[PDB]
Amino acid sequence: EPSLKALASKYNCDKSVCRKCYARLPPRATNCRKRKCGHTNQLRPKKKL
Amino acid sequence: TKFRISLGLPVGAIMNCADNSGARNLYIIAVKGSGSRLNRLPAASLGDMVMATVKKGKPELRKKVMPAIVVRQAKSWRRRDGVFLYFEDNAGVIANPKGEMKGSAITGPVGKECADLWPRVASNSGVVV
Amino acid sequence: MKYIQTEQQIEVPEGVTVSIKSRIVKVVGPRGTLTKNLKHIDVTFTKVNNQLIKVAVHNGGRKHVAALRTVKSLVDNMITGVTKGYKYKMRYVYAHFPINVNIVEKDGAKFIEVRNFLGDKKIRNVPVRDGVTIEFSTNVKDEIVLSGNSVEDVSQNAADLQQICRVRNKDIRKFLDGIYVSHKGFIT
RNA sequence: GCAGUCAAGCGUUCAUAGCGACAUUGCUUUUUGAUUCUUCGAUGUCGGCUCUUCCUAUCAUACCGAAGCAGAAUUCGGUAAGCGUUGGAUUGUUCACCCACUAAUAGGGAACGUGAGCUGGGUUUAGACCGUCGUGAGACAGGUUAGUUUUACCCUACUGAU
RNA sequence: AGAACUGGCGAUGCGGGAUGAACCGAACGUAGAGUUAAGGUGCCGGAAUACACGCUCAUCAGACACCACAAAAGGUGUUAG
Ligand SMILES: [Cl-]
Ligand SMILES: [Mg+2]
Ligand SMILES: [Mg+2]
Ligand SMILES: [Mg+2]
Ligand SMILES: [Mg+2]
Ligand SMILES: [Mg+2]
Ligand SMILES: [Mg+2]
Ligand SMILES: [Mg+2]
Ligand SMILES: [Mg+2]
Ligand SMILES: [Mg+2]
Ligand SMILES: [Mg+2]
Ligand SMILES: [Mg+2]
Ligand SMILES: [Mg+2]
Ligand SMILES: [Zn+2]
Repeated sequence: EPSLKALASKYNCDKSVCRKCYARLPPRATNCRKRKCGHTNQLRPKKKL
Repeated sequence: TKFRISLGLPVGAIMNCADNSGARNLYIIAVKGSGSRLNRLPAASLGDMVMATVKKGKPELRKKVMPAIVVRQAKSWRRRDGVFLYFEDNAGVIANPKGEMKGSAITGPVGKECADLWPRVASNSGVVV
Repeated sequence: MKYIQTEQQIEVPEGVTVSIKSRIVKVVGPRGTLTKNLKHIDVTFTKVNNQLIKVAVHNGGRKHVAALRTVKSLVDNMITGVTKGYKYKMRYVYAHFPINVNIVEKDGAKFIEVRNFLGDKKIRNVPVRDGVTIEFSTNVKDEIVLSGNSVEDVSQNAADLQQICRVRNKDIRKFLDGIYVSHKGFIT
């Protein structure tokens, strides 16, 4: 199901990961929303399967 | 599962060997599925799998650790039908960790609780209580 | 930097009536009525005519001014809710176990039930909030449609249905099973 | 002893899933030193046994994030000390090392908790033996064996009772 | 741990630093009145919940020398440049 698989992908796969606290973030974010890491700008994309 | 049976065989107890594997007695060193408490000795009852070493028997059976299953208990215990019963002595058989007997015959009666838990013990037993 | 004055404009269509007093906002439209309490922003509402309403902040900082635009958005959503409505569409996604979704009535509470999610024996029940109507669209396979006048009520109710179908103790990249929102729009 | 920053590299490709050189900033007082302030008209000294409470730098259990997470297993990280963290062989041992069970057998403090609570195996009086050293009396943080553990009725604390 | 110059404690109370041999102010017969020092004026507590321009919101804010601690490295938090 190419159409439905893409729909589920944007919620489970198309994400960004904070380098310091592993938080799940929107794909286009520039800073983490967590206070534990002090809103750091060190972010990476979530690894693909 | 097994309903609770009064424990009568703490670690260090020596019980007779009831099967024909060649061993004459079993020296209990541990009990499977036992809890933890300071200074409390692990103890076994009818139907429990234990770890034992053969003290008297064939030389190839001695000086190593093997699982065993208790089939008779000299300590009185109460069944849910209300009767208190006990056997003349303590006895066990050598088995693998999966529960299959090393020997192929059992001498003497076997408790009903042990027979239900272990199908292999039931097949090799003659009289159940 | 304590800006002297900032303003935003709210457009009122022909068929909508808005009554605001003491930061209590009520809108009346063809589809129904909505209300909202806004006694936490400290703004000023003024009426220009029957078709335009202005909301202002006097001597406000960066943080206070940012909330002025939020108030405009909330009132605008109320207005378009009672004249056009909101419609959220969700799709069932599964690999092996079909997902069975039905509407049940437990002691007059109007729940929605989810069955056979990843082969689970557990029964998942989600309450349906007041003002939200649920219908299973035809000629589309595995789709559920939520409609209402309040965008927050519809969006939160759909969010509860999505969160209740989260996979645990599995790689969620591989196990893409759940119910996800697929379209956000208007009833009309 | 524990935790950061930088990122040359490792990771088939790819600095930062997980690691990480050359450097550099800290924290801790459960290591050992440095010092000699308090006590020589004396604060009973190693370990174990017993018992309570506290700390979190979390071994297990609850809920989660991340992966070079298909599943199973495992690894890294977050909130968390609520609740548990054992039975034995050798050794006086703390330590250490094995056997076994277990969801797990995590690390520490409390005058290196706790001797008018015990015990006295060790160390550390007087007896005695050996080895090396010394002409000798004798010495040895070298080995060995035998060696008295006192008092609460007072105040407070605590447990119960008028 | 050991030297140099000066001022101190020891030999010294009094006001202040909550508390302290050494810091700050000031050194002392017995009393009255007035004015001050250092330090303070929401309440404990004698004395403006005084005036003026800004800054800061911390799910471990901050709060006054000696003094009873915090760093490198970071933040599209907010402010000015
Ligand atoms: Cl000599
Ligand atoms: Mg000195
Ligand atoms: Mg004395
Ligand atoms: Mg004494
Ligand atoms: Mg004493
Ligand atoms: Mg001690
Ligand atoms: Mg004593
Ligand atoms: Mg004592
Ligand atoms: Mg002795
Ligand atoms: Mg002697
Ligand atoms: Mg003198
Ligand atoms: Mg002070
Ligand atoms: Mg006053
Ligand atoms: Zn972060």
